[PDB]
Amino acid sequence: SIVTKSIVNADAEARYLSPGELDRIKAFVTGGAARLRIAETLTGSRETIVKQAGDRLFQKRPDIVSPGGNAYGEEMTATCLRDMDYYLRLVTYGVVSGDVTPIEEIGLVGVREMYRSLGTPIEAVAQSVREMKEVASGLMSSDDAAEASAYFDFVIGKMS
Amino acid sequence: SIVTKSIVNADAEARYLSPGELDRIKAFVTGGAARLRIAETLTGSRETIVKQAGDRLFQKRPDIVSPGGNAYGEEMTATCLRDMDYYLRLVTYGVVSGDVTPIEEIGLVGVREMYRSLGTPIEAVAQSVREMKEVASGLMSSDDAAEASAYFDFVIGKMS
Amino acid sequence: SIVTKSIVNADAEARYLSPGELDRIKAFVTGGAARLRIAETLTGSRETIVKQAGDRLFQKRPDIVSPGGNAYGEEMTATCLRDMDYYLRLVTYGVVSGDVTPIEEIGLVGVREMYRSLGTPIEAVAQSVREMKEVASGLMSSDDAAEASAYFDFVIGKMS
Amino acid sequence: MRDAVTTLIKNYDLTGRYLDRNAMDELKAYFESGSARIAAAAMINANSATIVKRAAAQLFEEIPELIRPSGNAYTTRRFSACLRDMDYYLRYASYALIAADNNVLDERVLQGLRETYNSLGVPIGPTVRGIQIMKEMIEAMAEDSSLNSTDFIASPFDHMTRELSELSV
Amino acid sequence: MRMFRITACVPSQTRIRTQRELQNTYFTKLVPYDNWFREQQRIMKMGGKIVKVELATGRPGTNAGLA
Amino acid sequence: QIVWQNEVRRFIPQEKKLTAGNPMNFLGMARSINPAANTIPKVSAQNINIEASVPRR
Amino acid sequence: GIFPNTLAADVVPATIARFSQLNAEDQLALIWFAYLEMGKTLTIAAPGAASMQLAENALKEIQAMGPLQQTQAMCDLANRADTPLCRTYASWSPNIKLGFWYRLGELMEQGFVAPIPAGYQLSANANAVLATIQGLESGQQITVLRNAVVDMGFTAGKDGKRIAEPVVP
Amino acid sequence: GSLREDIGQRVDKEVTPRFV
Amino acid sequence: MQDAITAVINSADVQGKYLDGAAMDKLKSYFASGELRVRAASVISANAATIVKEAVAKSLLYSDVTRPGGNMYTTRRYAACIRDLDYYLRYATYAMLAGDASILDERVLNGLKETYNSLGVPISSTVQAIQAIKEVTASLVGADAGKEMGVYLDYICSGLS
Amino acid sequence: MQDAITAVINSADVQGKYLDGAAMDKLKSYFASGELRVRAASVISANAATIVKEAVAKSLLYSDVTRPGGNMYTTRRYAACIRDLDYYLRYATYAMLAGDASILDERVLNGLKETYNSLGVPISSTVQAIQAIKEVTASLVGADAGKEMGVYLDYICSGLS
Amino acid sequence: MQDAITAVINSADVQGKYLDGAAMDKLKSYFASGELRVRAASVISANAATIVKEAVAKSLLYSDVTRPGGNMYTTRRYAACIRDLDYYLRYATYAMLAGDASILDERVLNGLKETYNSLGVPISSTVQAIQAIKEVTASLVGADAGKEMGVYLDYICSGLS
Amino acid sequence: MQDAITAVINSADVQGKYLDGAAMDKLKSYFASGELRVRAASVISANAATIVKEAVAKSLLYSDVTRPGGNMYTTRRYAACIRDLDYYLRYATYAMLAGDASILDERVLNGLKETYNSLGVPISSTVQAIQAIKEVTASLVGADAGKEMGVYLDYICSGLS
Ligand SMILES: *[C@@H](C)[C@H]1/C(=C/c2[nH]c(/C=C3N=C(/C=C4\NC(=O)C(CC)=C4C)C(C)=C\3CCC(=O)O)c(CCC(=O)O)c2C)NC(=O)[C@@H]1C
Ligand SMILES: *[C@H](C)[C@H]1/C(=C/c2[nH]c(/C=C3N=C(/C=C4\NC(=O)C(CC)=C4C)C(C)=C\3CCC(=O)O)c(CCC(=O)O)c2C)NC(=O)[C@@H]1C
Ligand SMILES: *[C@H](C)[C@H]1/C(=C/c2[nH]c(/C=C3N=C(/C=C4\NC(=O)C(CC)=C4C)C(C)=C\3CCC(=O)O)c(CCC(=O)O)c2C)NC(=O)[C@@H]1C
Ligand SMILES: *[C@H](C)[C@H]1/C(=C/c2[nH]c(/C=C3N=C(/C=C4\NC(=O)C(CC)=C4C)C(C)=C\3CCC(=O)O)c(CCC(=O)O)c2C)NC(=O)[C@@H]1C
Ligand SMILES: *[C@H](C)[C@H]1/C(=C/c2[nH]c(/C=C3N=C(/C=C4\NC(=O)C(CC)=C4C)C(C)=C\3CCC(=O)O)c(CCC(=O)O)c2C)NC(=O)[C@@H]1C
Ligand SMILES: *[C@H](C)[C@H]1/C(=C/c2[nH]c(/C=C3N=C(/C=C4\NC(=O)C(CC)=C4C)C(C)=C\3CCC(=O)O)c(CCC(=O)O)c2C)NC(=O)[C@@H]1C
Ligand SMILES: *[C@H](C)[C@H]1/C(=C/c2[nH]c(/C=C3N=C(/C=C4\NC(=O)C(CC)=C4C)C(C)=C\3CCC(=O)O)c(CCC(=O)O)c2C)NC(=O)[C@@H]1C
Ligand SMILES: *[C@H](C)[C@H]1/C(=C/c2[nH]c(/C=C3N=C(/C=C4\NC(=O)C(CC)=C4C)C(C)=C\3CCC(=O)O)c(CCC(=O)O)c2C)NC(=O)[C@@H]1C
Ligand SMILES: *[C@H](C)[C@H]1/C(=C/c2[nH]c(/C=C3N=C(/C=C4\NC(=O)C(CC)=C4C)C(C)=C\3CCC(=O)O)c(CCC(=O)O)c2C)NC(=O)[C@@H]1C
Ligand SMILES: CC1=C(/C=C/C(C)=C/C=C/C(C)=C/C=C/C=C(C)/C=C/C=C(C)/C=C/C2=C(C)C(=O)CCC2(C)C)C(C)(C)CCC1=O
Repeated sequence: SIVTKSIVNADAEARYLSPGELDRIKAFVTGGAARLRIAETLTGSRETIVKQAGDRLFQKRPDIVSPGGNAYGEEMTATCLRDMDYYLRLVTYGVVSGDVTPIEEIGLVGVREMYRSLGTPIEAVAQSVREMKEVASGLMSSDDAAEASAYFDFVIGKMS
Repeated sequence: SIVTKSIVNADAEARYLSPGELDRIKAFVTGGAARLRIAETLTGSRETIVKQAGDRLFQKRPDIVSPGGNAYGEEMTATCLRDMDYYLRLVTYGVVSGDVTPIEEIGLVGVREMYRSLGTPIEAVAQSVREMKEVASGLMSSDDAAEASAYFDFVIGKMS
Repeated sequence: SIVTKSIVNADAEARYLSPGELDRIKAFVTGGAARLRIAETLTGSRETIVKQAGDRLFQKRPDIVSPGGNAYGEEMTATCLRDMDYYLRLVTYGVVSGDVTPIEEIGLVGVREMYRSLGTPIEAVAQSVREMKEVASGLMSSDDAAEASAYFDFVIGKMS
Repeated sequence: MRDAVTTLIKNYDLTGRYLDRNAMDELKAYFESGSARIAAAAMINANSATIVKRAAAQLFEEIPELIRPSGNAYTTRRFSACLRDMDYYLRYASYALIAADNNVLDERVLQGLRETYNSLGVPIGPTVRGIQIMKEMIEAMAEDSSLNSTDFIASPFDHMTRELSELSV
Repeated sequence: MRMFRITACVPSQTRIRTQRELQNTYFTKLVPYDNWFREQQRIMKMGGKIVKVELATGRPGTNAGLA
Repeated sequence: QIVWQNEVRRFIPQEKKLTAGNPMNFLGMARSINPAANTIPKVSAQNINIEASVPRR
Repeated sequence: GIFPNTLAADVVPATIARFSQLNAEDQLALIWFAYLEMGKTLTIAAPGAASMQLAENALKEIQAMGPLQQTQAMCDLANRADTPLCRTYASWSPNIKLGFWYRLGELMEQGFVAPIPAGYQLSANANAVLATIQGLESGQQITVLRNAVVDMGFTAGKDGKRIAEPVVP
Repeated sequence: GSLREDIGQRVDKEVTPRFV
Repeated sequence: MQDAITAVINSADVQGKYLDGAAMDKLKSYFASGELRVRAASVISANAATIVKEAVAKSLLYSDVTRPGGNMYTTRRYAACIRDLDYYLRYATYAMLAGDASILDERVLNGLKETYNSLGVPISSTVQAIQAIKEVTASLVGADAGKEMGVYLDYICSGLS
Repeated sequence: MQDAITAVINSADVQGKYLDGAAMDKLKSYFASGELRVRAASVISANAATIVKEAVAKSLLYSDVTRPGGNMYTTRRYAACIRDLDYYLRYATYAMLAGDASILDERVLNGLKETYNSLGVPISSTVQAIQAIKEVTASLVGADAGKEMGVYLDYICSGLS
Repeated sequence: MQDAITAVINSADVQGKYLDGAAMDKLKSYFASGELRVRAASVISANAATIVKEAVAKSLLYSDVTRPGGNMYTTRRYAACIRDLDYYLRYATYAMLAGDASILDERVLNGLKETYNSLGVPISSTVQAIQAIKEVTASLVGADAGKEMGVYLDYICSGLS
Repeated sequence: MQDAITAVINSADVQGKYLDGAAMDKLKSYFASGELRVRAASVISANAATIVKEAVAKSLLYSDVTRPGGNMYTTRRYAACIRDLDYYLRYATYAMLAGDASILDERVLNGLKETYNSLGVPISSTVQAIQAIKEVTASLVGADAGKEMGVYLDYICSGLS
């Protein structure tokens, strides 16, 4: 989590954690109920979030669900929704941990390699994450929405 | 060209061009006329190559010319065919020079980056070049076809 | 500052900054009121802090004021109290920054060599900053005491 | 275990060589020293208990911390074990003296000795000092008695001292 | 970080190299401040001739805000 | 009431059960969305004038 | 290759199962008539979305053999028969197999491959299944066709069948 | 596949039999 | 590089004084701006690739610059140009989020104009594309945040110009 | 590494012999095969990404390997695995061009089994992926060059099991 | 390494599952104790040299270990032992903050036993030293933080033993 | 490494002892031998190349080792082998000067057997070559110095056993 990233930085310089790192960990710690509330809200409505996001995506990008598109066909669309589900779960992990390391190490490092091998248009993957972010933000309060949108934006940028 | 490539390969080991390199340059110079005509065959029928290949591609990849695709609309269809003509021009440069370098140094260094910024799928640009290769090969003799296919396939390989 | 180090760490990986870093920037900006409160309290009370710390240090380390000590006499006592004031300056500089970087750039990067070239026992200076800490930690509120204690303890650990 | 003759034979067999003049000279040197070596071993046999006791007493006088709390000779259990270890060293030193070769110490004393003492917390340095004390006592005893050759006596003890002690330089 | 822009000429003693070596001989390069003492020593003790040293990035008289 | 006959009749092999990550788990959702494929777009590269139609911004 | 939808009690699995019920003659004729129906009532092909180079050589061979051999090769593909081309076909991904059948149909329409027997008419069950497939959406249609042609060719382990469609002499 | 034939073994020179 | 906090710290330490009244005031002003600063930073980070993409589309593409002869011609020249714009956005966002431009000197403008003169990259088209970038950014965040971003991107442009 | 020519030369040199009729026959046979080897290698260089893609889709996708808990799960591990397949294909092509498997032992199979055992990489799945590469390459390049590529891919498989 | 949060996340990710209630309550437990860990870490960071000094002075000084013939004799070896103690204290604090001993198992213990048996460093004496560090730290950071730091120092000792 | 003087110093240091009569006696004995050791070292250094040449002619030349298939075949292997003989002679001279074999334990025999086995170097042949070096060196430096140098060369040989 944030503790691991700060620990790695402090150990890389053969030093104990600084006051700044300690206060950052402390803030992530005590203000940790909102993170779990956001994660619970995202996990509760994953079905609707992914379904609405997929509908929005296919409306914006019908080519991927048209002849010659990766998502063309029932099975291909099912796998696309599965990928979006993967990314929503990873976003929840990132929100909980106060860091983007778990998202990075589960679904971004070499993601371009994987999707180039699969033939999948990665920009449309970032767009599907955009739709998921929009739906989830609609499903939460303003501050929770901003906190989740930060990590959604991280994921979208890494595929844009 | 082959002479420039041989020069750099000789200077990499701090020596003179070996008799093998010099004899290969001799053969290239003497066979000059055959490629000086292969380039002319490609150049004179350029519009046929580009348009026939574009039709074959849009039959291969209907999604790109469909709404949401990268090339949908007459405007973007025309600019995609513009890219096809560009790459045919680079292939003619390649067959003339005897080397894949000017193709690489003009149209394949950072091509993925530029097309990422523009949104084009790259497998489809490779398909466009492959259709150009087939249409061009149909217009010429088998040996001439293979000689040009070397460079067409190089371009295909540097794209997908 | 915390902002500077966030920016340089981001630029190390060539990224726009991650959500936790911006969250900490927000938190530090909003807590600027309390941090400046602590800084003003230490600035206004600097002379008393230094005097009490020096008295309790000398009761703790009566050798440095004995003949042969680096701070022997009244002029050298004045220089040592001046160093205590300088590092109180650096504590107030650090607290308003949210990071330890100014303290290292001015006062800790090279302190060991400086005191050795002076003959000052740097562990006695650590003790002086300690006495400053346990004096200041009763002069302000309970949370403010700890918020300054972070920087006091960093200085002590970096002088140990 | 290898004695002086076995060591020489191993050296010559490694190269498939018959024993030459130098080999015969070395064997002659060992055989002529044999009587003195036997006498030294017999003298050690006649005084082994007192040698060990006096060496331990001198060591605990030189390093009194050993028999004080937290010392590794502290308590009768550890004291007896320490005297036992000194007895081991003297017996194997006598073996090495007879064999004119320290391989017996390598095989049956030193190999894994550092590991055992580290595991038990036995301090190596005082043990090496005790070995040296026993060596000096043996040398003085041999000088006092009617023994002609006494230069070989130091060889085993020094060997143990070099093999077990920490490297300082 | 402070960055110098050092120019140096490095001669070739003990060896007549036949490969291309001009790039190693007279070179201008950016050096982090922290490594410039060590690099100055290395270029000198190698036989180099440091023509020019400038403060390409950074300011003089800066007590804080150098990294 | 719990009836074991119903469960016996409803037996499914364990290896055939869907586990996490299987895209089959999104078959129902994919069917419900029923993505709309684009119409067959009529394009003729022959009738395009590249020079005129390409943007001249 | 891509995961196949085999038994789910829905229109796509139901139609796939029905296509699997049909005989080799019914199935092969059905895909020919579906090909004739592609672009108006069924979904078009998009061969650029398949690594069709893997089939290139195979297709060349079909375009070189004689008309009777061509028809026999297609019948072998539909009969689950063990031939080198059937194994080659089976080794491909579903998209490549379907694009391969598409190119076969294109060649037949162009005459380069042996056409259908003159005046051939689709049977009853095959026509009903084709009408069902025409009633489905484009995505459902592509899934149904993919699963229709995926099991053709030869794969070891599996076996069966008794009807066969040898030739039309 | 990488072990040379002369490494760690006796390499006998092969000569055609004298009766040939 | 220096932030406003480190800038006032540096001034006070150069003059060897505690945090004075004016120092407190300027720190307070930074603290009062450090909410729109972070909001603008987050918004810019969210959609930076699109910012540069739209700027290039509306300001550079389909003109002589991207045509044979222009300095963006070639798949390699185009890549170099787009990363240059992306770097400009990142470093301008850092500059905005810190209330200073010393980072622009120390990590962008370290000999950039001389490099472009040597390598022929135009010094006018770069400023035009940066105008487009700051326009899209300001339209994407707000008037005051956009004003800050435009100020710092113009600082970059002047360093180039 | 040794090619076929160098293998012949090494056997001769270890005998101290000039190249006799049989060695020249081996050299002639290799020269005869050279054109076929070069054609096949050009095809594989052309279609390497496709070969790997199709082999993975045939052997690994839509199985427990890619799902959570499998070794290919996560984009990082996916990328590492397809990278390894690219490595194996490239080295098999090298070996086919050389007509010698030695490069595989010196550069690929040395410590590879220990590597995969320390990493927990499943060996049978990797072997199946390599065999799928073999079948795809056979269908793409022919049945003779397909057979040679099969020899060297099976060599890689033999050193992994 | 993994901390408690990452332990929960990895346990959920290896199954492909979103976090359920039990995972949430484990994360709540970790957040509940995080303040304690930060304060204990701050105290230890301030006093690291002093804990090490007092633990050495209470366990190793004026013993056979420091006298001639002991493994702590000579200044190079003395400094080496103090250096190792600094590592042990610092990594115990790291693990304590993380809530997991994983960093110890990976940075400290994976090779250290072989290292110490190679160098001849006595493990009885160093275990005594780490235990003395345990009591000194327990005296400084209090009861709960003392026990928590205990856990990881005892972990280092058990890994050595 | 550790010579006679350094061995005495170590023995005294590990007991915290000043040098007593026996230690001074050992130092004086080494001093007495020093003249002979220096003379032998000078002569060997002047004649190392020819010592190696004669040893090679005695033990290695015109045998299967230098013929095709032998480990000294090819110029690179021959140069390596005479380089190894140079190593052994130089380090034996070092040990003779020091009057101690520890340098041989530290940087000659450590991992040497594994080195030669991995390279395929024949152990028996190199042992015979080192014996030849001992004989030639004895014939050059006289009986006594040959005895000492032979002690150290035989130490190397026993290491290879
Ligand atoms: C006090 C702690 C005890 C003691 C220690 C001691 N250690 C050494 C030497 C080394 N210790 C290490 C340790 C580590 N390697 C790693 O990677 C890690 C990080 C996780 C550690 C902790 C190493 C590498 C060395 C060898 C260094 C070298 O190359 O010289 C010594 C010196 C030993 C020597 O022979 O010089 C000592 C004294 N010794 C005691 O007696 C104390 C009980
Ligand atoms: C949906 C928005 C887009 C889309 C998706 C799509 N993906 C695949 C296939 C796969 N996707 C993955 C992805 C992941 N595996 C991981 O471990 C991670 C992180 C946890 C990710 C993101 C994988 C591995 C596959 C391979 C199949 C398998 O899971 O075994 C497909 C199918 C491709 C095919 O040809 O089968 C599709 C359709 N496609 C689009 O067009 C959308 C933009
Ligand atoms: C057609 C096969 C595919 C396709 C292409 C496509 N490209 C663009 C836009 C551009 N393409 C280039 C490429 C080059 N310019 C060069 O100088 C070189 C070297 C010869 C190359 C390769 C550039 C620079 C552009 C920008 C526009 C311009 O040329 O001025 C588009 C238009 C994108 C848009 O938003 O307008 C398209 C459609 N798209 C497909 O789907 C096909 C697979
Ligand atoms: C004699 C009238 C009194 C006396 C004196 C005495 N003791 C020693 C030596 C030793 N005493 C011990 C004692 C103990 N070992 C244990 O484990 C415990 C707890 C049960 C005890 C009390 C030991 C170990 C020694 C030997 C080591 C040493 O010198 O300390 C001496 C010296 C003997 C010598 O030969 O030099 C003397 C004079 N002890 C008594 O009990 C009497 C009251
Ligand atoms: C006396 C000078 C020092 C001393 C000794 C001491 N040793 C032990 C325990 C053991 N000693 C050995 C040693 C050997 N075993 C062998 O077989 C040989 C080779 C011939 C040797 C040298 C062993 C193995 C042990 C443990 C097993 C056993 O007891 O047989 C102790 C007891 C340790 C304890 O407390 O458990 C002691 C006290 N102590 C000193 O202070 C002197 C430096
Ligand atoms: C000979 C006609 C004259 C002459 C020569 C001379 N040269 C040097 C030193 C150098 N010369 C070069 C030049 C090159 N190196 C390259 O790699 C290339 C580009 C392919 C060139 C042209 C360089 C780089 C050096 C310095 C580095 C090096 O030599 O390796 C010397 C100086 C010798 C010295 O060590 O001072 C000399 C003498 N000098 C004359 O007087 C002739 C007229
Ligand atoms: C894009 C709007 C314009 C454009 C750009 C362009 N730039 C180059 C080459 C370089 N650009 C840089 C960039 C920087 N130097 C720095 O110190 C910083 C801070 C990180 C930056 C952003 C550099 C270093 C180079 C030279 C070396 C390199 O290749 O990177 C080119 C390449 C030109 C050529 O290849 O000849 C281009 C195309 N070109 C235009 O036409 C636009 C107006
Ligand atoms: C005297 C000039 C100064 C002084 C000395 C002092 N030293 C200690 C404690 C120790 N001294 C050493 C030193 C060494 N051990 C070695 O092995 C060697 C190398 C040969 C040296 C020089 C050690 C290790 C200690 C620790 C105790 C021990 O032996 O186990 C003290 C006591 C410190 C304490 O509080 O324990 C003192 C006073 N003090 C001065 O002020 C002088 C400048
Ligand atoms: C003839 C032109 C010159 C000449 C030759 C000469 N050589 C030797 C002895 C040896 N020559 C070799 C050389 C090689 N061995 C190899 O493996 C290779 C490549 C495969 C080479 C070139 C070797 C190893 C020897 C050592 C003897 C042995 O074969 O075991 C001699 C004999 C010298 C002596 O004193 O025995 C001679 C005469 N001598 C000249 O003067 C000519 C210029
Ligand atoms: C969109 C898209 C695509 C989809 C492409 C699609 C949908 C492709 C579908 C293509 C289809 C429907 C191909 C069918 C071809 C049938 C043939 C050649 C049968 C001929 C029968 C004969 C000769 C039988 C003769 C006969 C004989 C002799 C008898 O014995 C007696 C009678 C009988 C008639 C049986 C791709 C998959 C390419 C890529 C991905 C993607 O998105």
